[PDB]
Amino acid sequence: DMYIERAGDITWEKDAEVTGNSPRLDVALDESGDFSLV
Amino acid sequence: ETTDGVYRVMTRRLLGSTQVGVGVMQEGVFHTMWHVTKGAALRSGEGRLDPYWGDVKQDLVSYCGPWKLDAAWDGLSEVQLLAVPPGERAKNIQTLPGIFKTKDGDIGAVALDYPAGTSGSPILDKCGRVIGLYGNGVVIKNGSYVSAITQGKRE
Ligand SMILES: N=C(N)N[C@H]1CCCCNC(=O)[C@H](CCCCN)NC(=O)[C@H](CCCCN)NC(=O)Cc2ccc(cc2)CNC(=O)CCCNC1=O
Repeated sequence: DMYIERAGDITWEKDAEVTGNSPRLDVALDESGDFSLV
Repeated sequence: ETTDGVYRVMTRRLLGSTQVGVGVMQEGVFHTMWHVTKGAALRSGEGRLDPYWGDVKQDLVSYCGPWKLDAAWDGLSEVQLLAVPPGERAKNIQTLPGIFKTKDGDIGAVALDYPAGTSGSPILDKCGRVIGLYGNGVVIKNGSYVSAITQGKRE
């Protein structure tokens, strides 16, 4: 049995650290809900 | 508890208490990814949340009602992943989405790597609206993870 517990509000953080790049990928989505690269 | 916000999804079928994912409560509906719960019933303290809508292909599921989140990446702005990693506090990470280009159209994607139990963490726009959930994506040449910004359809 799974249960849920609250972890915070849904809010923009002005003082957030910024990371991660922005790749453009060509992908396929199969019937099982999985993305694959092409 | 049905207060709006971000929630951990926990199980005890394994060792100790394990976080299997994350979800968003909004307007009395709990939203998460299909692969987190596989459509299973959930417990909130003394109450019970049962599934209302789900789709494996989208990898989303809603509890107590229909999908309520309808905001979308404006295209241009940077976004924030409100990551809730297992055993760690909720943390905002700001990033500029990349793009998954499919035969069916383009989807924003975030190149951020978190443990599997972070699946379901909301991505938000600057005005605070949830524009999708994290945790369904690909692993690319270098070996790091890129998650789609996975959003449902309201009404
Ligand atoms: N860094 C990662 N790769 N994952 C992160 C978590 C990813 C975010 C959570 N979301 C998922 O786990 C979904 C659940 C299925 C959604 C249902 N449709 N899975 C995915 O999106 C993709 C889809 C495959 C597409 C190819 N056809 N599956 C994987 O990446 C498997 C995997 C391959 C390699 C590894 C770990 C996992 C290597 N370990 C690590 O690097 C660090 C170990 C811990 N950190 C992780 O595990």
